[PDB]
Amino acid sequence: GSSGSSGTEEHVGSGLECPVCKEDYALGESVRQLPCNHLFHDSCIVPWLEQHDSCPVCRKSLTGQNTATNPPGLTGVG
Ligand SMILES: [Zn+2]
Ligand SMILES: [Zn+2]
Repeated sequence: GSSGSSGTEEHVGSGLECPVCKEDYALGESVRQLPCNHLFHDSCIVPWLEQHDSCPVCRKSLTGQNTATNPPGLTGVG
C-alpha cells in the first residue's frame, strides 16, 4: 500500500505558520525565532517587538538584565 514518511523537523513546515498573521512561512521568507521557542515573520515580529518588545503569543519577557537596554528604534516610536 502507501509507504513513506518524512518526519517533523524543527522548521520544516508543521503548524509553524506565523501567529501574528496566522498564514505560513517560506524558505525565502525571513523568519525570526524567539527565546520562548516561538517563531514569527521577520516582518510581523520586527514591528511588534519594537512596540511591545515581547512575544505576541506568550509574551515571554525578552529581557533579564536591568531595564536599561538598547531601544527598539528611536524615541519617536510610541
Ligand atoms: Zn506573519
Ligand atoms: Zn512565546
